[PDB]
Amino acid sequence: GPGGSPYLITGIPKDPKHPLPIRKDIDDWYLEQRIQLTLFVEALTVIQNRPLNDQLSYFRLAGIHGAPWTEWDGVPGGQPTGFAVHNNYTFPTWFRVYVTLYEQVIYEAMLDFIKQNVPQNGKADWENEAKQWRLPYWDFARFARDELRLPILVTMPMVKVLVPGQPGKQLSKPNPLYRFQMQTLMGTLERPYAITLPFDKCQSTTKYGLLENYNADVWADGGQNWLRANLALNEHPWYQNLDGWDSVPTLQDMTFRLLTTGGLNWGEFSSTRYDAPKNWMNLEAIHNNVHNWVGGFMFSRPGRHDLKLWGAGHMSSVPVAAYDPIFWLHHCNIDRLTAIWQTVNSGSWFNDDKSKVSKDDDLRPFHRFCEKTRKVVFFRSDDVKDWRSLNYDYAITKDIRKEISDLYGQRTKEVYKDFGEEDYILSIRYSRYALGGKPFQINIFFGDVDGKDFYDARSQNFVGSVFNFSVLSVSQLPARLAVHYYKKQNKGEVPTPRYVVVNSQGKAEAEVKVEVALHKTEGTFYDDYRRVADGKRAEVDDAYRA
Amino acid sequence: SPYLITGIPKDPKHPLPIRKDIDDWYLEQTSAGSNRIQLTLFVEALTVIQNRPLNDQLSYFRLAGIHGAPWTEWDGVPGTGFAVHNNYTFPTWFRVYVTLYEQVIYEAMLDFIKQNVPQNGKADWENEAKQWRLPYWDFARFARDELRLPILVTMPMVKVLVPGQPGKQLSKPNPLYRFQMQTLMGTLERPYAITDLPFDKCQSTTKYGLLENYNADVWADGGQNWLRANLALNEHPWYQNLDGWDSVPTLQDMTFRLLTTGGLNWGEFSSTRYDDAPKNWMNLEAIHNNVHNWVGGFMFSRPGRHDLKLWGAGHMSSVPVAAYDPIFWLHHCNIDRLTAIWQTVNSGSWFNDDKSKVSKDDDLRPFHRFCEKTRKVVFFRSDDVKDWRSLNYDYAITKDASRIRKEISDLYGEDYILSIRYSRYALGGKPFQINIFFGDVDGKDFYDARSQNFVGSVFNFSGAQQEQEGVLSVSQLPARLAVHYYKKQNKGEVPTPRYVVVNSQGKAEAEVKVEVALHKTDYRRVADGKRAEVDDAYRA
Ligand SMILES: [O-][O-]
Ligand SMILES: [Cu+2]
Ligand SMILES: [Cu+2]
Ligand SMILES: [Cu+2]
Repeated sequence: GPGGSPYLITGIPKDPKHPLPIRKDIDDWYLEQRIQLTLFVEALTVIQNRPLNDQLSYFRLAGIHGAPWTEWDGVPGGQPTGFAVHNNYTFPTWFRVYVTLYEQVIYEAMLDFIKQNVPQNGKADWENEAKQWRLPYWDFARFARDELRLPILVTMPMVKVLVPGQPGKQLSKPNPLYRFQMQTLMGTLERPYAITLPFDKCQSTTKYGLLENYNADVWADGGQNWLRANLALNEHPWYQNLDGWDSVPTLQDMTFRLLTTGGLNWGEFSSTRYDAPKNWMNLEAIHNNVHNWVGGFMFSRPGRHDLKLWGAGHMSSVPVAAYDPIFWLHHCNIDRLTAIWQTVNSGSWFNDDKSKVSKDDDLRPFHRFCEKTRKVVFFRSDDVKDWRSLNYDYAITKDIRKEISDLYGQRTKEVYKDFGEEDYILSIRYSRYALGGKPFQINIFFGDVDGKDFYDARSQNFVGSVFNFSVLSVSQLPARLAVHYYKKQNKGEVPTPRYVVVNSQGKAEAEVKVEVALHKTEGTFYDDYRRVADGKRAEVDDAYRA
Repeated sequence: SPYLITGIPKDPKHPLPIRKDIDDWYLEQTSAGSNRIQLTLFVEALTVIQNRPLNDQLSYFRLAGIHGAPWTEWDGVPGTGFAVHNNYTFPTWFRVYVTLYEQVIYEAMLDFIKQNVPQNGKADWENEAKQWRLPYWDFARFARDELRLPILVTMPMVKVLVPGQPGKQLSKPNPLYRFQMQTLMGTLERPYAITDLPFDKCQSTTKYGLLENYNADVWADGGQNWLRANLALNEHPWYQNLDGWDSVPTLQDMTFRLLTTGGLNWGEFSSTRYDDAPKNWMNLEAIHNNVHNWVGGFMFSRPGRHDLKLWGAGHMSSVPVAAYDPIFWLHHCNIDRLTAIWQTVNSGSWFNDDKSKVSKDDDLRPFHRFCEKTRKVVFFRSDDVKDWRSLNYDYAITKDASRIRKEISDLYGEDYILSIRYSRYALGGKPFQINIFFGDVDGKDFYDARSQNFVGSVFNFSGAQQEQEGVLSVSQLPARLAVHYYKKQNKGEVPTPRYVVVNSQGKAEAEVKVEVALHKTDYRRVADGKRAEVDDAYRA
């Protein structure tokens, strides 16, 4: 680390005046504001502007996750793969430490900002705010203040901040949560940091900004299509856009199921890794879909289209997702979901034969000082079982089942209530390597598939998607409402789930194996699943075949 | 002042330099090689101009302020805006305005060279400054299968040279991407503050970025939704999106028709103005008005439930603030170019008819020039800019008239047409959009090419209030292809045009009457249009 010593990750140091401060919902935090906003903007701006040799630079911190796969804090890189854990049971705990690192670095930069900028009269007051600040989370599954949305702050190119010593003075500055921008294309950074979808041709992170058939200089900064991201985040079955039907965002239904379903062991909950389908709704699968929906992954689509609903961006891409500032807010909420699930599943910690094996893994590259052995070591999962050992908390884990229902279950229950006491789910199992490491999206349909439109909620008969953000991998989709609509159109027949595997060119991959099945139970989930139909690959138009 | 507008001064090493297509120019600047000197000059000069203070009348703000809000003086002329809309001096007033912008930028380029270029490189940089002219945006040309905003306009940053540091290239905010002030424009010092659409709450110009039901802080900079603007620019009948149907962007057909239809007088060509025929209602200003709408967006909300949100408003749709968006000038550069083309193939038609004749001698306030006969400072008049080359610029397409009709055909190439006659003040001066349909109108979707049976639109670029007495506005739409499809689907029935008048809230203004008619080829009137009702939740 800096100074040639390991960087010890502690979380923000304990101050008895500041007992377990909470990580707040970033929309709530923003709306209530403004010293903490100022501190966060100014500190993160400094961190983003730090040199590439500075290991606490935003680029280097993002770089721990994936590309450009260099060392960090003396820990060799070049494994290509990054330090991040994906498709394994230490997914939640590796990221718990990662998110704490980011938060700690920000806090330390806040302290430096105060020392260099804040007059004597205000220093204790600014330090108090730095000490009470924690990294906000993005609640991707909560309705914004009828729909899910990206954080308000993320959709603002500029932000007004205080100017210490100039009371009332405010200045509008570039918002470091809107994008991460470098001084040149990331493909041309000094060795060994070059990033080399045309991500090499990006200077800034983008959401849905990268499309084929535009000048390559447009990719330098493809912009933040936050409206398109919001639309994706609100994915739901296609039939729900017809008159006479109510919609439910699939992401909120999934998250409510995740938090409320009992009986999963840690290995089931923690990861997509697969080595009963009812238990395949897992944290990592939901997190993977959100990555897709925020960033976009399709660069192109075959044929002629005036309205272009595709476009790719950093959040969909494992190697470069960590550069988008929303990455950290996303992972802060994944940490929060982990803490919530831990709270209502108190005994289920690396408790199954498969995850037990990974419990003791070093969470490289993150260092801590072991007090018992007097050695600098790597974090291990047990070190962060209690997130409060890192000196943060969440309001929801301060005391939880009613909160979960209030935040994530109202609309699902409101709409499910209109239909019979049955549940349906879709099980999805695939290999993350079926396209040679390349990402892909699995779309499921009930009924005939439009051979030129097999993509999203506007696609005829669309039920839902599973994103391969990249042993097998599993996910699960709600299917109850989509089955009801199908049955009403088909004399009560159970639909055959039809699936298309879509690549980044918007083309259907015919040799990617996906095991899809529909399962039914009597009774609603939020109050015995049997398989009722086997999936089948759908064919698409010849011009849309990979 | 007075600030004498002359165009860029003549230099014999630079004979009548052309205003280039901005995509061609951008590609020349960035592709031929690394010596992107004009690109650097334009970016650096426009940045300087944009950062000048409000009390500098050659600041970007004040130049844009000539057109509309905040309606102040300019060049000692007391300050509705100075801009001419809905009159036959529309092309000439703007010809001078675009020249002012070009000249101020050129002067700033010279200042940039004096400040930043070493003595030994001054001649090279001056040469490029003297060759540069304001590029035009060819809104009707297929971008290098679809019409598009300029490449450069869609780029948040642009790399520029640093004079004296070869290979010291540097990425800088692109002043063509947006105009950004340091504070919200509703809070500027008096008398400059901008105070239906929350433009007072913008710090930056935006395309489709203002939508209801988002936090107001989002409006400070609503972004540049250039993909959405491109979609609008490629407006065409709804049926062309059905499987098996080729599409043709209406804007290109309109532009082709404008340039190639013979026999218009100046009053017909120059303006939407109709002073109390239909074949001759395809005019320059109407096309220009639709392009404003398509670039900026004018609808702030939409009634009802919509997952996909295709609305959103922005500066270019709004008369009082459109000039702040840097693309405004590029648009107007092409409108000037279309005027020059039309003049070239209609060379006797210049304020030549008893309608436009009286406007010929209007002073084009606030623009000053030096009179050589009286040795006096006077206002520009239309006749002064009849030959645009007197302002020391040209266009490639008019520098060689010989092949102009083929060039027009290459770039932009029974009949049915739609005639549209409307009052700009049908909603007291507020903007609106006239959408025309063949067939049943969807009561919840009556907006654009995704709306069932949509055929085309006419945008009222306007913004206790009435029009000048005896004056209305006209536009024309192509309808041939749309009538073919409608007949094919409807047992050969000639469609009755159905129209909806949409306001900035996405609601239908049921009390607005517009004269819409369908004509067929000598065109005969074959059907009169009728307003269509929409859902009750969508009615104004
Ligand atoms: O996983 O980011
Ligand atoms: Cu992630
Ligand atoms: Cu105007
Ligand atoms: Cu205009």
